[PDB]
Amino acid sequence: KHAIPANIADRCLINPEQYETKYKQSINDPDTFWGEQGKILDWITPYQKVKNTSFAPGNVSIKWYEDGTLNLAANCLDRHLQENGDRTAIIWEGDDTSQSKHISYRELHRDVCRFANTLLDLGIKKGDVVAIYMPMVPEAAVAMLACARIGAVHSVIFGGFSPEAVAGRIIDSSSRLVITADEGVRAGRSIPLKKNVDDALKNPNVTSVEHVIVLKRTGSDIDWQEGRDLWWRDLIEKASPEHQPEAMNAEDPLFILYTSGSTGKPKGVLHTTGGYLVYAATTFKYVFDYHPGDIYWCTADVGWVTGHSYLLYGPLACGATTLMFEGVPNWPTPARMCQVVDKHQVNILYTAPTAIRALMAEGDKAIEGTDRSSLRILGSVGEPINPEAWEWYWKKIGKEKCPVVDTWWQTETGGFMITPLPGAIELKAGSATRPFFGVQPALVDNEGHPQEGATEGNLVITDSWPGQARTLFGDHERFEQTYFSTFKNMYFSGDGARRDEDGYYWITGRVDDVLNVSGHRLGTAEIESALVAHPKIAEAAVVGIPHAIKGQAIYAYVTLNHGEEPSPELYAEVRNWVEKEIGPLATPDVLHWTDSLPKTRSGKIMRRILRKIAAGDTSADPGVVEKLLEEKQA
Ligand SMILES: CCCOP(=O)(O)OC[C@H]1O[C@@H](n2cnc3c(N)ncnc32)[C@H](O)[C@@H]1O
Repeated sequence: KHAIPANIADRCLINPEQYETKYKQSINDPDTFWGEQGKILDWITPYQKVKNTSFAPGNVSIKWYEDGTLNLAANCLDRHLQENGDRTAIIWEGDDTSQSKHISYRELHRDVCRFANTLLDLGIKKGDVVAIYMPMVPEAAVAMLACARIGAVHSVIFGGFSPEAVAGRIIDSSSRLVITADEGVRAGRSIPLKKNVDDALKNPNVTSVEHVIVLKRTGSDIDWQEGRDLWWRDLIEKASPEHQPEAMNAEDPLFILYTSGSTGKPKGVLHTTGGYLVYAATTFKYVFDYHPGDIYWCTADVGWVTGHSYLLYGPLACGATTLMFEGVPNWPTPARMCQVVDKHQVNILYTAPTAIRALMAEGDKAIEGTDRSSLRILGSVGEPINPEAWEWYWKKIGKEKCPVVDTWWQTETGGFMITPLPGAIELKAGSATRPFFGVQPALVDNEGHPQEGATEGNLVITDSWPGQARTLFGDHERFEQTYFSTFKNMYFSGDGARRDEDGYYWITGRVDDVLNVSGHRLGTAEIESALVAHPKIAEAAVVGIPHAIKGQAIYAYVTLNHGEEPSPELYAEVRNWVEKEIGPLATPDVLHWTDSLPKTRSGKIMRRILRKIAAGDTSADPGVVEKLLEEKQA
């Protein structure tokens, strides 16, 4: 156990007693609790209703603050202007540290109004989907907030997706517009963003895209399509800086994020406005102990939900200064992350176990010539953190003075679900600890029976909370199928967890067929598809194996079409194929050439033995197992 340090005790917004009192009210009386807590936002017309939700088959319906109206952008910008207009809303640090920016709330608001008008002039309307395929530059934020201001529904696509992966997202969502940049700048190198867009839009099934707006980030030679392609600067300069935000309903859709699942291709996890923003704002405030003047840095990409809730929306609703970093924590040197901390006097740092492990492998090279004294709070997200990593992070980065908040949540959950509160809860290395206000977790066996006491099982949430995803885009029936059918009347997270004698949770990872690779959520089925699309590949089974930096690696058992021979040319080729289908993020670390896939007489693939064998673990046609072991050895 780590005791709460005096300095945090002295300033904390929530102490142990307040966590107990608030947690208990949040469950016993959600309506008074979230009715009061909803006031963290400005409302145009006030809500009367608060909680109005159901996990019942086939009547899954999630509504929060439903008769209320509000604007996300007014809450994240306009309302801070009068008294804090001059406050820095975003600190931008470039890949190249010679390049930085302090954007004030007033500056940010002005550009958001301009871009809101640019979108409106382009014919974009409330409800339209807007694809954003951007690097980590302040214009992505501007684009996201402008979509929100006018009630367009934005769909941010992570910069590292391949042209094929971008096309799929645009096709599913029917995006009317793509907003991108000429190139991205990362670790001295360029991502060819706009080129990738070009390639995407050549897909014949892409039919909805009217225009591409392009930010001139590097000024590289790019192909231009006259009429379709527009420059960011050209358009924004033309636009009025004046814009009045109209009222959106609490349940007006806000964004879609394509998210990997146990079966099929990624689906558009849908979030609405009111409950989402309230949940984002509240979790940020309390979990990071946010006080005016705290300089906050979340290291997550804007193309993931952590970048949505905890780089942008939570921070800006609360009036915080939030830092956006264009680069990677270990470039030019492993000390970079701490140089950024030092340079911008970061007080709250929130990052990924994959990063921590990466800096850890380098030792004191990660902290060398740095100070780190400005830091008060650390945070970790996206994957289980091993105690040793947690210890190194606490000791080396936080100098043994900083609570570490290990925040468990998901894209589908909008905000933090199980998390320490730095002034309320005593820490255990590797534990996400206790549930947040409004959150009712439970552990059930594979049959659905609640497990009591210290125990493990399938992690479910037994009632709704405000930040919960409301649906899957254009497919509410699959939303129910996916999350509310395995354990009736419950939200199934897809994770396993254990609870200890203290009521602390230890999240042990996906129990479905979803991987965590360098903190990216990937379905095994989608990699298998990408593999099988290759004209030389008959059959593939993909499993995860432990990995000291990535957490899990992708290990692919591959069966070639009859008459095909493996080679070293083919190994790299197949890898490059998956990188083309999805992105570098999905490239398999290992390709296991085999004709010995273990199938039931019924045709089922024995995926448990594959998993065990792939992990260096040595104890219809039974003799395939033995052939698989030899092949592994070789
Ligand atoms: C939260 C931002 C990432 O959102 P995604 O929707 O991409 O991933 C959610 C999944 O990431 C893992 N995960 C996330 N945080 C933790 C965590 N703190 N501990 C263990 N596993 C975690 C859990 O397996 C979960 O089902």
